[PDB]
Amino acid sequence: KIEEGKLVIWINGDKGYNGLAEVGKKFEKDTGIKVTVEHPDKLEEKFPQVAATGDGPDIIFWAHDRFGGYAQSGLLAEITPDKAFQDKLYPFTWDAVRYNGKLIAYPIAVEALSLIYNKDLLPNPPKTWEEIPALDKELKAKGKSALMFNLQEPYFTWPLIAADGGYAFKYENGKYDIKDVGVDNAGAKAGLTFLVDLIKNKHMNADTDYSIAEAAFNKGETAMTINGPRAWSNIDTSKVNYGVTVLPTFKGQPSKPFVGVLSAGINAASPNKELAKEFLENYLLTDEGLEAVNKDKPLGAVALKSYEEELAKDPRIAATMENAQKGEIMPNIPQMSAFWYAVRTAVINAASGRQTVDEALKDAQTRITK
Repeated sequence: KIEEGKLVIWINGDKGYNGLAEVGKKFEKDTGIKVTVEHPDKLEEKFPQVAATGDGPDIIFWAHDRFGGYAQSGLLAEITPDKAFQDKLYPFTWDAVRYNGKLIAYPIAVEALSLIYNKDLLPNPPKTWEEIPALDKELKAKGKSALMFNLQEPYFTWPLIAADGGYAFKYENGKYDIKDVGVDNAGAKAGLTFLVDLIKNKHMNADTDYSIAEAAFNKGETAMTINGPRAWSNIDTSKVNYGVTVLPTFKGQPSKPFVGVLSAGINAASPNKELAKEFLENYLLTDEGLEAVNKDKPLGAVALKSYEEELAKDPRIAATMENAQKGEIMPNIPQMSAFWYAVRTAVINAASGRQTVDEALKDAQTRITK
């Protein structure tokens, strides 16, 4: 049983938890209510256990995609922001915190993949995927390659596959039609057929993983990479002069990266739901609140329009948000585990020719909708 007249908050150890504690001390100064911030190991696994017995934290911070399953077991309270508050955040971020109609969390930060490029090797980054093969040949003439990124995970290759028509599950009004999957349509086939060609024409190597591509870009061996906010700190140490920009189009259509939204949810068993709404809406989700956390550990792009416009003076964060607005919000439904598994196999079997593109995608679609 959770204690009343108090706030306990769980956030991961790699986020700005000391900044969040500073926002809490301010709350404690205005109300007399104490806020305890903790960052337990494996908290996304521990929460469902302790919350099942009416225990755990009052507020939990995690990416939005774990929240659909918490909500399925009734572990999260429905939230009640008015339209005025809702209008202070980007509209698309609210779509990440709906579970079958209900708002079940507050959107905090937004994360998406971007095209990262070496400004010394590349004056102007390519605007389309179609011109990367010719560009790769030019650079190969000087002993450099055009693009290297993790091909092992579907998270990294999906932007291209989804560009001309692919999608995980059809979304409408806060609900995903779990029998409407877009892995086997013409769009996904066009995109996967472009990727395997890059591999057959030797512009890329099928065994390239995250470590390989990061090392090559950071050593200056390749002109581009595809990665997210988490990678920037290591490139900083490398001293490569880099830019971060919108991903290339394919068949004239924007690449569609998966969008992950750091979210804050309220324990349904919490006796302090009003205090929690007050802390989140009026202390944390303000320029001052978001600033205190970001100064401890950068959040990346944020959901709050007002502060985002100030963060976007950094072109790396502005590109992150631009890519996020063109991307695909990651489905928060349990059926996504089937998607990740099937799509990973499909891409790997097609890149190795162990299977055709049409066959590889046909099998994945079947595996996901069965």
